[PDB]
Amino acid sequence: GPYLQILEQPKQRGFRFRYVCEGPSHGGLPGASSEKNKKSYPQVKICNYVGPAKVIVQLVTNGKNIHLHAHSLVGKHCEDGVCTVTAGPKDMVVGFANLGILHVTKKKVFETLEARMTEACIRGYNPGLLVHSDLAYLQAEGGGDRQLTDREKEIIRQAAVQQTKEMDLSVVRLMFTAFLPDSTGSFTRRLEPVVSDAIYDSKAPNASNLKIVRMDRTAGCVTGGEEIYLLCDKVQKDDIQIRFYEEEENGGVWEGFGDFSPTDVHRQFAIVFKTPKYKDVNITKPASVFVQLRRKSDLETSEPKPFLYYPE
Amino acid sequence: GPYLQILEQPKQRGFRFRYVCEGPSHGGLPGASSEKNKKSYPQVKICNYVGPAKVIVQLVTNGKNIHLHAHSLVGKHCEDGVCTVTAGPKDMVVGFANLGILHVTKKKVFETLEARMTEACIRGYNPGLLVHSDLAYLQAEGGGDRQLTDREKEIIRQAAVQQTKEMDLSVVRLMFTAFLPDSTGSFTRRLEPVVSDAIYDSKAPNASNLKIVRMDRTAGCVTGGEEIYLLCDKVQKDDIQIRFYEEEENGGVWEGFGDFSPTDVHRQFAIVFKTPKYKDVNITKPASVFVQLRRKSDLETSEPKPFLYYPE
DNA sequence: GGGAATGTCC
DNA sequence: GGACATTCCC
DNA sequence: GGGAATGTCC
DNA sequence: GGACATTCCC
Repeated sequence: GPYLQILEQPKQRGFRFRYVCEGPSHGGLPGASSEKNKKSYPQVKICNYVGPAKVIVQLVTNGKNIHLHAHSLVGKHCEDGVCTVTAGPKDMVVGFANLGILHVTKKKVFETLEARMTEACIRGYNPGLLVHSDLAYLQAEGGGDRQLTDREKEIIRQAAVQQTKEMDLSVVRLMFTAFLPDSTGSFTRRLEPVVSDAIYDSKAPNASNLKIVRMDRTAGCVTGGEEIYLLCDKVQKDDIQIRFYEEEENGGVWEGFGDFSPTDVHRQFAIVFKTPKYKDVNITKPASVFVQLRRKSDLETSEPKPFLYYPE
Repeated sequence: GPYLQILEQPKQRGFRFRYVCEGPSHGGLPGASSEKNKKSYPQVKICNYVGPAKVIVQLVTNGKNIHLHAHSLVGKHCEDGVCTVTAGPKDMVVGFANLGILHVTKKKVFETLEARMTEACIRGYNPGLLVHSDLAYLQAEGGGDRQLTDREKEIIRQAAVQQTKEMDLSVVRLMFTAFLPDSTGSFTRRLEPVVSDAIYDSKAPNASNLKIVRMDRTAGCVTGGEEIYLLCDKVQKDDIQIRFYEEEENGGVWEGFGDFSPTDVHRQFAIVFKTPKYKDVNITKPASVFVQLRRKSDLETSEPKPFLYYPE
């Protein structure tokens, strides 16, 4: 039958979440294949159906139990953290440019989360699959402002207080639910939602852009063991490592690692390390390698900086 | 006439203000003579009176006025940010062990300040000195029964807005107010309040003690102009200099300055600078000097480090 | 984006 | 007490 | 918020 | 030695 697919995933990394105090106008969420010269944005497509329809986007959590997220989508076609776009009559590909992710503060998570649940229990933005599987009246179609019961209050409150402690504010996922026209019911044919790849906040320490601001020494002996002070952007003492490497024309690249313990990482912004030994202790002319920061957890690197090895 | 006297003042520096999240048991405010083994506490005494008396302690601002402070007092006999002790009926000296200072969130200064300034006008806590000079309705002592008008509550609001904007969350002062029994039996006779010395939050960036953690080069030539990388603790870029001092004959401390712009302060934790030229460039023996961090604002220093000036 | 003040956690 | 994550500000 | 380190009673 | 404050110090 008819279904909804993700044509272009959102870019997992390199985008920064913004707080309410940071305002908007900090750029739109880019697509997985976006570039500076040719910009690209997340895109879905309605399959096995043509004609008018609507697609709603909303942030969900990242764990196994897909739950609502306290952050919000902001920008064009965005209200109350939910982005709604009408799918064209001819073109079924729905793009989402100028999208923004509003980073809600830790304090405001619970009240924001409990609000989203009470909104989805009335609007019908997938009530059971997100709030809790205990709410019975997953029936939606609208029903107007609907109604509230003093049992649903307890259910919503407990779901919110539970999902608050289970929520990571550094990673969100887009969820696209498509709605097709009904028997003059405007739009209420709920297609199964499609969760996108996890989006990681650029401001998070384990996802920020690695960079080597400067280095104490740019040349050292092949025997290694040379103490160097490296000034860098924010790193995590237990997660960072310093890699020298050279790309051999043979095919296999050589890599060594500067030696340091988490104690040598000074206040997340500098590293004192001893250099490794070059693979050729008995070299004739100086060899030219590069050095870079690398995160153990996800192997992200930094712009390499040159380095020279000398004979004895 | 009976008065109140501060026997031992609170130690002005070294004590760190704590937030609610940091919990209790992070130490009480030590007296000025307390030490690592002999631990004293802030203590006062009601002179020219003997009998049951009630002493209260509040936090007040350090500015050109004595306004109520948004921070709170916590610990034994502390409730609602106010400390209350009962001295007597024979001993009129009373100390305050386990008396910590709770740092209020910036986002809760106004509502806290306004709530306390309104309580000061209802019972006449010198509202012309603690709240606003316009509210000079000193209904002190036997007050407690006054409903504020719609104009006085607006003076309280504007004072709360203004004092919030000018409140220094890094310095507080203890105010001790003594109460003696009246003709009935309960404590009503309010003696002169006494303001203590100013307590300075050690955690403030404008008062955190400087420290040189590491240096890449422990020596340098006398000609100066050598690039040295220095790892330090949290310092402010526009308010830091590196001083090489030599204590020679009859004092005469030779001072050289490390050359660096504020942009060379790497993220408040590192300085890349150039050594100055030594006093006598023509020496022939390594001349031991010391190097330290100096805060151009108040000229406080760190623990110095040795640094040898070798000739050529 | 880059940087720091502010609040949190150990 | 030391170190860091979080939030704010430019 | 962990470790250590006392000082209780048991 | 165990439980249980109580404190001190990162």
